[PDB]
Amino acid sequence: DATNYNSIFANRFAAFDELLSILKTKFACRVLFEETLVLPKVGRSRLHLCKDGSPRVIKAVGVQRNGSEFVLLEVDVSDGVKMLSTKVLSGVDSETWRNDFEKIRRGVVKSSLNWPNSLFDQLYGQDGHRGVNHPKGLGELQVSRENMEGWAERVVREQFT
Repeated sequence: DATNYNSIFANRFAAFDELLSILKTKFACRVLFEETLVLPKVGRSRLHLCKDGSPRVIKAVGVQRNGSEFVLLEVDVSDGVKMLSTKVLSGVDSETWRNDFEKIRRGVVKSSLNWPNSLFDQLYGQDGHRGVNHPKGLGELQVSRENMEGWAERVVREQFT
């Protein structure tokens, strides 16, 4: 399914969407697009589904800040499976994003719900993507406004490499 299911799966991305709000208000970010897509079936394993039988999804967000663009990727782990980092993609070609994103979604499922980093390297270079760790205890016990802003800082910061 290539349909954008943003609003219907928004409950699963409560924290992540609060992060988007903070980037907009305190870190001069503009959101270019938000899309929430179903993960594809690959073989007979069932990681593309949640524990409850519903589709497991992935959210992509295009962001502009300080004259540069990046794309955030966030994998739905609402059923309590091991949380993935938030991917920050840079130098993303939007003219091929539709097809590339499709490869990425398949790579996530194929990698047993992990980022397909060899694919990311091929697509954007080793320096074209990085992971950002979620705030501690995200999913169990609410996260403070302080740590939410910290999360935002970690997303937009500059890397050594």
